[PDB]
Amino acid sequence: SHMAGAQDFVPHTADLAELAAAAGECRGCGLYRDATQAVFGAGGRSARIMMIGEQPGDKEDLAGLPFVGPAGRLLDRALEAADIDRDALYVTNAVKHFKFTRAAGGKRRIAKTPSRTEVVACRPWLIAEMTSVEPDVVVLLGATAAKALLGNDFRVTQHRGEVLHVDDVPGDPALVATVHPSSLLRGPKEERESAFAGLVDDLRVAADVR
Ligand SMILES: O=c1cc[nH]c(=O)[nH]1
Ligand code: SF4
Repeated sequence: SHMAGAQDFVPHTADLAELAAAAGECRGCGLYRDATQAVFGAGGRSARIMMIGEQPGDKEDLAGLPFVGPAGRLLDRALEAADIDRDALYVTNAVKHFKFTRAAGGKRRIAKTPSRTEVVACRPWLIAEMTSVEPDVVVLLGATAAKALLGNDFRVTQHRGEVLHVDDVPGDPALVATVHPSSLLRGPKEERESAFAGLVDDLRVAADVR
């Protein structure tokens, strides 16, 4: 069967503060139990560009805000190269509770890919955030966020660098699917620098869309 997920837990408000506090009470999937807190979005409803990642990392889970670690610094590098003010954005994630595993002698917490069940469970919060902010443009950072709004069969590589519209997205924002900043953290340097430049292209396009 198709799950209710977080729908039981989303209060009937468009206020981003009330939603974030309510999200700390969510039991829409299993991820609230081990995590410290919900990591809701950052920014205000006046934003015209919304950005969506995959899930919190270790430091996100401690801070309670998205993109505060290494991936967030690289994101800030990309936004600066695209002439975008981070505080003019609404930045969030498809999944709001840190999914992780502990380990014998490892890093304290190691992030684990959310399952599609968890992504669909958490999606009502994303819908609430888009209803709250009414973005004109939505940047989808990486495969998980893209599939969160475009469906489980969406392939980012098939649509890189296109401005899309979908039928189920509230307010009918333009959509730009692109690379996740964490992807620029490892790999061959050449590929990483060209990918960073491509991210910058997708951001400049997004900041230009009307
Ligand atoms: O906030 C964050 C941090 C790491 N990876 C994501 O997708 N979002
Ligand atoms: S992850 Fe999303 S759905 Fe699962 S419990 Fe936390 S908020 Fe609710």
